[PDB]
Amino acid sequence: QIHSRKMNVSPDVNYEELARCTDDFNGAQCKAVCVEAGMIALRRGATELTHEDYMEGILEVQAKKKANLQYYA
Amino acid sequence: ERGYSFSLTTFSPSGKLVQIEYALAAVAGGAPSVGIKAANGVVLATEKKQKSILYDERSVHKVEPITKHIGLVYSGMGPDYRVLVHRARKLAQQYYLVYQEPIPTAQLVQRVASVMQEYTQSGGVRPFGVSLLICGWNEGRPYLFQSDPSGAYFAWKATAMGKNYVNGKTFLEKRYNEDLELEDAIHTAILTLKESFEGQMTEDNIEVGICNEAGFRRLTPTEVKDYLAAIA
Amino acid sequence: SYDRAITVFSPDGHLFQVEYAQEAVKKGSTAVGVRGRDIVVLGVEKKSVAKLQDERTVRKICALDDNVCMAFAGLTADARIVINRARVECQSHRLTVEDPVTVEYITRYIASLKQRYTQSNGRRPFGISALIVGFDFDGTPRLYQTDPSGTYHAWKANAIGRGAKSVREFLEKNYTDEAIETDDLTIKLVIKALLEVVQSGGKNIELAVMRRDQSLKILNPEEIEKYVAEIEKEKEENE
Amino acid sequence: RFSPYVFNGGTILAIAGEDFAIVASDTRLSEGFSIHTRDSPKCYKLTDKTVIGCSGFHGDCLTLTKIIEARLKMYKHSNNKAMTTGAIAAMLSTILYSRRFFPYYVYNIIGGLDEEGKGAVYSFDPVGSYQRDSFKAGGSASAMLQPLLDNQVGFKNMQNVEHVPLSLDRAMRLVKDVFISAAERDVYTGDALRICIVTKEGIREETVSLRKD
Amino acid sequence: NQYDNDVTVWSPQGRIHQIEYAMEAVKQGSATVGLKSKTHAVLVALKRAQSELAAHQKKILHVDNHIGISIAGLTADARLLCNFMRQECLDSRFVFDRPLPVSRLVSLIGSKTQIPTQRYGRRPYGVGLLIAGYDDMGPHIFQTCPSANYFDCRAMSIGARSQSARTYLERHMSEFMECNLNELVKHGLRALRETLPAEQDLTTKNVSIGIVGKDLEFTIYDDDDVSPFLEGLEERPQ
Amino acid sequence: TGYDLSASTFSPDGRVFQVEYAMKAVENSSTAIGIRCKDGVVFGVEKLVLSKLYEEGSNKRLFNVDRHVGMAVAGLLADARSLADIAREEASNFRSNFGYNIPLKHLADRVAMYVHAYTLYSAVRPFGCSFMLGSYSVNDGAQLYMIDPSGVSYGYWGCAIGKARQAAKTEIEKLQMKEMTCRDIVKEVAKIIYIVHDEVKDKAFELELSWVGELTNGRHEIVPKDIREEAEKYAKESLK
Amino acid sequence: DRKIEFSLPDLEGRTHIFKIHARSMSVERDIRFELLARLCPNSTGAEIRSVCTEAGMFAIRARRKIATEKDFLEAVNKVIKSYAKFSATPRYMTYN
Amino acid sequence: YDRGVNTFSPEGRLFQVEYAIEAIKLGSTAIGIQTSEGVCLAVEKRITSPLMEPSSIEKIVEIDAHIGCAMSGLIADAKTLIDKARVETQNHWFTYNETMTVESVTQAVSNLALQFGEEDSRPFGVALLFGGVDEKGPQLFHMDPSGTFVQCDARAIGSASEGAQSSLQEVYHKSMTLKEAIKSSLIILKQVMEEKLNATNIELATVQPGQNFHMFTKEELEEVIKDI
Repeated sequence: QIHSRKMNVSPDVNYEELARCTDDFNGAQCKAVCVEAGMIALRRGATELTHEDYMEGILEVQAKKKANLQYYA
Repeated sequence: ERGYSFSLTTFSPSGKLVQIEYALAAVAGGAPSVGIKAANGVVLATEKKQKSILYDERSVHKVEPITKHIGLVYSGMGPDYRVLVHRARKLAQQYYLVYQEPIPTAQLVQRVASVMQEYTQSGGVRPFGVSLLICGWNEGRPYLFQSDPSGAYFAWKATAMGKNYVNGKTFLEKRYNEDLELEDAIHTAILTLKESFEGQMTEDNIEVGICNEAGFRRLTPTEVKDYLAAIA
Repeated sequence: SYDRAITVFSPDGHLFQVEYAQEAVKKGSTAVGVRGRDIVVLGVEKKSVAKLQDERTVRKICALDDNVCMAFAGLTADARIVINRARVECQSHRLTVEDPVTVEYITRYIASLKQRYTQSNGRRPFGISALIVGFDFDGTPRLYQTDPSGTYHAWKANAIGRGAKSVREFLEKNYTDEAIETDDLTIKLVIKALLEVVQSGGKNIELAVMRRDQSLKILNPEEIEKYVAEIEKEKEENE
Repeated sequence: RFSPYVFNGGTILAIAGEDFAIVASDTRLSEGFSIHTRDSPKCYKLTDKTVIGCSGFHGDCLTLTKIIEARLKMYKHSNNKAMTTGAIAAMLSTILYSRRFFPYYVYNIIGGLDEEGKGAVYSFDPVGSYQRDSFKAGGSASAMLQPLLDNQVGFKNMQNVEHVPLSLDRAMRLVKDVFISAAERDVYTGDALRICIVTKEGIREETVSLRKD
Repeated sequence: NQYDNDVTVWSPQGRIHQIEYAMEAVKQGSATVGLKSKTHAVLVALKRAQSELAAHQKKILHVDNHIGISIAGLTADARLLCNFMRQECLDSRFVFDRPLPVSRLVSLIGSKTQIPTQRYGRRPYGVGLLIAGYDDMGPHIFQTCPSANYFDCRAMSIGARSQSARTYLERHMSEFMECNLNELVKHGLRALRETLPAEQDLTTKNVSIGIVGKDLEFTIYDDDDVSPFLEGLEERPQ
Repeated sequence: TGYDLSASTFSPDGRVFQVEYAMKAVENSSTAIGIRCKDGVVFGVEKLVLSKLYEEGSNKRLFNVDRHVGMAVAGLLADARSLADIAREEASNFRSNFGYNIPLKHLADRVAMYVHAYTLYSAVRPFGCSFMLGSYSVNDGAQLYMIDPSGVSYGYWGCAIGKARQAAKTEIEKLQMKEMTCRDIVKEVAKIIYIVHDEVKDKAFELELSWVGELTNGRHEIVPKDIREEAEKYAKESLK
Repeated sequence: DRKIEFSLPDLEGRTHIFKIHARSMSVERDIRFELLARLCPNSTGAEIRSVCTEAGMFAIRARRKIATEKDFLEAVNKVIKSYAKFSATPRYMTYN
Repeated sequence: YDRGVNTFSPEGRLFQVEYAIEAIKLGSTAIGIQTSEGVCLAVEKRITSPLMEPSSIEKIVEIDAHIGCAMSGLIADAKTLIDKARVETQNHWFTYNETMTVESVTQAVSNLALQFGEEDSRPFGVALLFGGVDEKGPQLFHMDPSGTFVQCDARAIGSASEGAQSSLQEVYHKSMTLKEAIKSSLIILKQVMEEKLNATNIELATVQPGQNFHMFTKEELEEVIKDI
């Protein structure tokens, strides 16, 4: 909420949802979700911030590895 | 539970069993002792110092009988000794229940040595850290055998184990011959214990047992004090 | 019970103990086998003896049944216990179904034993490969090989051991149909292979044949020198 | 000494219809010289299209019934569908053979439909053998019941007897007559007649009183 | 590091990363939502596939007449605990001749799965079982975890991108103890429509719904019969 | 490093870090308190509400071993209820073998030996649980035992485990348990956890109280609703 | 901040690496690279470069000026399968 | 340096099962197509030597008169699963006097697919296609080294698997027939295989609602080749 201040933030945010789906982080990673969502918003070229920008920023800050995992559930 | 099921002792690239090599050093750090056979029976003598005056020397013992005619001592660590002592105590009984005869000392040494070699090859255990001296006058002639942590054995005329045995074997080489007596082996045994003993050799710094044609027995500090008396 | 997995998968999908065991086969002595239409023939090379010592015990060719002969390579110790279990199994076939054992069946037994032997716990895989030659019922002689993974695999001719790919190149570069015309011509092809292999000046080769109806027969080193003599003679006039 | 077996009476009956099946039994549970109860049916709706009858030792009938009802759900959860009649007979034959050296003291008749809307009767020994039949009686008075159905149903021993197939109502009055005729002579024939009818549409039940000696 | 290899090893913080990695596999699977009314328990699944010619992977499994589950993770351990589940139903049905209480079942599941989470060389189970059932106390919605800490609830959601569905359940959970199946099920469909990409939602082959009813056996509804339920919903707002 | 992996390897100064790590995991469990009164034992558990979607009465951290023996736990819930299973089975062995109810001194001995059994091997881990045991006897009064993760038990006039252990037990000793008949023990035991786990740390909590004594006729049961509503009536006098 | 993974290419990145290192050498025209990328499941661009630069040497073996598909096959078994004893990759896949 | 055999990934899945997923890519390619007229199936042989007899190796092996199989990757391990499949069907017929359905066979093997451990040793390097005709008509199933099985309609497994699936989704539809399924399959095989296609590189087998399981031989096979 603090580092999401100086950006074009549409009322699409649910900081309770974001902080609840993101445990085990610090202030650096929580700021990092804000800045990476800020870059992905420029990647799609939009001007304001939406919820899924933060949701993808979660994936980038988590920084997973891909190996073809679709064969579950 | 269950053990580990793998032996923790392999061959070196130099081809050496490193844990047995360390166990020999642990035997070499043990208390010194010696044993001599001479023409009527075997004399075993050890060196037993209490760490302080608070102990009871009459409680524990180094000289241990195995049967009517076999005694045994060691040069090494404490708790590993008593276990295989009790094992040998069993093995003489499993001989005697079959054959109704006291066991030949060599036949005892076969089974004890097989226990030690089986134990140093079996999975997930450290080997033993003692070496033994075994005495007995079976079929008239006395016998004197020495084991090792590796599980081999030998037929020594007279030898010494523990500390400074490399000096004690030279002293026994310059000391002993074929023709002696039991009390002579007592006197040179007190001499070779005095080669590396402490300043005072009282009746309880040592422990001496003997074999005869009458069989194995163990001395008391009265005549042991009379043996340290008129000695050196 | 020593329960420990040994054969595990590599991070790129390989079985390290298997491919090391194939190297242990790959340093073994070279053995060559072909098949004829009426008489089969196979022989090992590189006896490497002291040239003054007995060797019936070092014979790396045995039989499982009357119609089943078998050679191998690799390390000698693991082979003969597989041979013994093969003898128990092929005998047990006759305790069951009355026919003699077909070579395809016995190779499925050996390879099928070998794979689950790699699948078990606390076991290094076998370090042998074997060539198994049998002339079955109705006179259809054939052969198979055995990878240490346990993949049975038929051939018209094959050669394993140390220095085997070049020998295989000699066999494809020399094998025809009219080379399998005469039996002694096929034996001349085998001696042309082991002579085309690694030295073995008579004293290291050990060939054994089967006429698809007899038992195995081993020639003494007189037809070795005779067939090598006519081989070097035919090469001499051919030169 | 301790005997493990005792006899409990009971008598069951099944007739394979053309597009139906009829399973009937009395409702007396008794042993020795006394009566335990006057209400103990032997009809057991397994599926919508399968009804089993079980006579003999009663505790083994109960245990066997519950084991069967377990293995149906085992088949269904393993195979996403219900059993068929011949599959039930094929399983239960192995179940009866599975205690060959300590047998159940149980007679069994399975009635039900095929996959084609026809009746099927499978009668069991206490060991596990069977065959497909048109009509079988089991229990105490089965020796009374079989030859009458051989005459009427099987058309045996009759000269110039035409062969009409069995209609449902003629089967009903046949059963209702023949259990009274067995009831007049057997002591184990009960006091009420449970009748179960398998159709192509469901299971019908009917209870008819008997005499009560 | 080195504190991340075996189940036996405790972290210096005291959090076993083997169990923490077992919590990932339930997050890898697809999403599904369970909930309950006063008298009914409904769980809704979201199928996936690999190719368009391949069939969709089912998730709802019929356990008993009054017990149904949903899975998230690997199908081998799912069937492994499923066969144990059916077994523990039918054996007690064989003994006591009665249905089995759901909490008493789930206690046996946690005691079952706790055992390989303590020994040596023994994995935990990767599964996310949402359990709907009937005691005499009506509907019960239970969720599991690989740490074998089962949770009673009234509505939950597990799988990839489930938190938005949890927010929908929070901002509409007051209605759930009043409405019947016909709008309750599509309330659950309003939960599952949230967790999706912005173009495809509910194309009648990616979804399955199971209902146990206060006089109704637990029935699985697949593709065709979903379409009476799937109709009558609002379009996706944008 | 490397000296802190097995439960069979000592430290170079001679201890076990694994047991200390499992003890460190106890202080992330919330709070379990319990004191005995003059004529009975009262347990107290505060219970964090994680989400609204949970049903009330879920996942209770308060167990019931025998008709009289009660258990309150703090740790991993699965291992805790596992210990409740083997302890309950153990009391079933006692009554099944000897014909009467097990005393707390024997019961905590058997459970503590079973916990100590998992402190020796590389094959198993120690438990990540600590818990309290207490019950009433008409021939032996009331008992109160507590078991650490290592397997050491003691008698107590009161004990407290969870996050705010010292910040809980600091206020317990202000009471006078030697004379109070647990009637007011309910209110004070309620208050000493009312003064902890602030709204900064917790969103909302849940009171969970247990209760045993000869007022409960020796049998163990939960508190009635009206009495804990008098405790929640006694809640908001702590704001002064 | 950024934590870029570098993995092995799937198939098409490998074929593109063949098109990079193989665009500038005298070859038979009608060969296909996709077969070679099928023959190299787990391989780096360095290894692929050693395949191209090795198969050119197979063209320089006898007296040819343009390499062939079977020259590529003589590169693949050597570089992949004959040098497959060392291979340098698998303990670095788990980075240990 | 060496972890356990049952260790989860930091990403979460495993190590060795995923390595087995990597392992099946080296196997020869195999294509099966489910068709309402009947399921066809095809595979190559990866012929190495002229001295090698071709018909000794195979990938098609049947289980019943209506259940055939196809394998890839490691081969020597597959015969265990084939054996358990055959024995399982004979148990089901022995106890129920009917045919076990194809999907139930598939889950019967898939339960066996993940059972290794450190008591009483490794996953399997196979990838299986099951051709079958049950009472619901034609069937086709594809299982995993992880045991995850699913119904497919036109599945391609092997080294060229993704290219054959990519070139296969564009040509498959619902109203296919058997002859165009076979010829359309062998066109893709002719694209993806290494050597020149003949009557010895490949082999086929079909299953029908009418007749039983049938495998083609070198007489009825080359007509499709000359009529490719």
